[PDB]
Amino acid sequence: MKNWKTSAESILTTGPVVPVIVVKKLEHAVPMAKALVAGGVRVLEVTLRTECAVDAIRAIAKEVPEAIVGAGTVLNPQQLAEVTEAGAQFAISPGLTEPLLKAATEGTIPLIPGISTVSELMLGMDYGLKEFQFFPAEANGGVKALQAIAGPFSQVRFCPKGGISPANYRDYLALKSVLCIGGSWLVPADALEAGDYDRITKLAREAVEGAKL
Amino acid sequence: MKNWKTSAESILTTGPVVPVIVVKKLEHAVPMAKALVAGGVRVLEVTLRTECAVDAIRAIAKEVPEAIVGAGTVLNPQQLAEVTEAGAQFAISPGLTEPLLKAATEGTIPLIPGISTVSELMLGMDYGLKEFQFFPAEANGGVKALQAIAGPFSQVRFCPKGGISPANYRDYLALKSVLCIGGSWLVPADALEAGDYDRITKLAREAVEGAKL
Amino acid sequence: MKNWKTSAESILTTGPVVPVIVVKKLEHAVPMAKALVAGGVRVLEVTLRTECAVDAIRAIAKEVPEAIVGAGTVLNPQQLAEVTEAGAQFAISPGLTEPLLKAATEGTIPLIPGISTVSELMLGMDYGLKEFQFFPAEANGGVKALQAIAGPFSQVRFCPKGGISPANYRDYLALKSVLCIGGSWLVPADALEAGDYDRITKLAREAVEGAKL
Repeated sequence: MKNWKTSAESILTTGPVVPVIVVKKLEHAVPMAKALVAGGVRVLEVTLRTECAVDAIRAIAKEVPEAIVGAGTVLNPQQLAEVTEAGAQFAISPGLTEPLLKAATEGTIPLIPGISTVSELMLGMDYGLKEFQFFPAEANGGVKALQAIAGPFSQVRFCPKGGISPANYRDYLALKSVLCIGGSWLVPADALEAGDYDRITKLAREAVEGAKL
Repeated sequence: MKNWKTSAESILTTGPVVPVIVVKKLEHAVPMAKALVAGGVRVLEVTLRTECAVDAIRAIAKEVPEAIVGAGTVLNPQQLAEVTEAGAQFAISPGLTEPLLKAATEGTIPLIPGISTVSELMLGMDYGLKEFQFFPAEANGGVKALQAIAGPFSQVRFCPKGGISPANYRDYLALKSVLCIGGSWLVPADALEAGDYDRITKLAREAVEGAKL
Repeated sequence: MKNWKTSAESILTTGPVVPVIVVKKLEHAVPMAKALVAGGVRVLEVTLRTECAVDAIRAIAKEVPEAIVGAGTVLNPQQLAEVTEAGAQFAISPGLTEPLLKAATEGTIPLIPGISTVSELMLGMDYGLKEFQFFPAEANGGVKALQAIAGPFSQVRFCPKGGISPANYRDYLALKSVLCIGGSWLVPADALEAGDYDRITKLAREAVEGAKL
């Protein structure tokens, strides 16, 4: 997009795993982001599912500048403008809509919207997008489904998310159309609340390592 | 909606089961609605799949005022206006479209549209809807798929329909996002053909009973 | 459509099988189209997946009067206008979008767009379409899924495509809503190189024959 400083592609090629974080206790946002970076993971998706989500993005955005923090669960222009003002570097949505796609493309940060069908993908392509999230990965039919959908579009790249785990993520990563995946196991809600940051750094390290081949 | 007397939520919380009725002979509409009410089921979805569907709705509307009669298979604004004039108290559609979503929200009765993807759900939410039908439930990937889709939306409630039976409906009912399900087995075409209204009342009773827990 | 000379229905009732052709070398377009016609197959879908796809359509369109050549993989109005100018008699898309449906319906050739959900089908019906492609057939849940989706729409007809083979195509053809299927096995990428057009004609013959009942 003529309006995006950083491309959606760069966001997804930074690493094989994008942690989908849920922050309960704002106080744990920064130490958490640092634990992940120490583990090799710098692209963080902070989902708008808690009251402090936006503040978490703003905090991380300024105290851990080495991290590329973004917003998750962006459902409409209002939230897009909100996380953009808070310092998010990218936004991810479980699905797409014209209003959201129109705000995104006129906005200043890349949006990587999720799709389940070829039509939704084509709608997204109508606005010039090439990077999408495949959601809910598993529910949509996993790897075989994605291969069927991706088939006709060589230039399109995806970030599968939904029911993906250490047990299956290499299966998605092995696809040509897949740049990375969305994993929510790098930050257990328990370890977060418990301030157990070493657990988090270990998970990230292993995630990254287990991605090779 | 500022234009809806009764909410879509009330329609779905009335009972765990919503029978999806197909009427081929107008003469059986009233005696059928009464059989279901006698069995504990008062929310009836009369699908626009037969020539007498609308007349069936109008008849039930006055012959059985204890029943909340609605229309099913509403595909466009024309049919919405039609069943609304005939006395339908609610409308259900296998899918959604902006023309239909706009029409419904300006209209006077609640529309509970079906969705299969997050994008379709988000389009529906753009018009303020919170109650949707999950169709075709099974074909879309059943309970696991619905859980994936529902996940990001705590305030949204569904009414799964499509391939649901006595054998699996408690699985859907057990979900927090599910208020009720669409069942088409309460009115066996035959039973009706053989005017076994007692068969119908028995099925309804059992359906309701088998829903507890 | 008031603007379409030939209907989308005629395109699909011409034969039980519509070959989805991939042409890499323009020199094989005409001899190939003739091989298929000799085998009984006259409706050809030349997919826009190679540089010479459009030239192949133009060549066949003028060289082989006994066939009905169309374009496949049409993703937007630009390509629709392009294949229309090249002589395509119909266009097929893996999905649908309002820009494409609007351009198509204002255009002069029938578009048979693919769908996976009821909503996408309803969007297509909003523009007056009745013939659709079911894609990706298998990935969407095959015959059971299609039956679920087709159910509420008696007037709608489909052309399943995606994972369909000589092993399952009669299963789809057996459905009342199905007029024909998209098969990509009538033209082996190999048969083209060695220039074994007889192999192609044999496959077409067998395809047609194996469709009876």
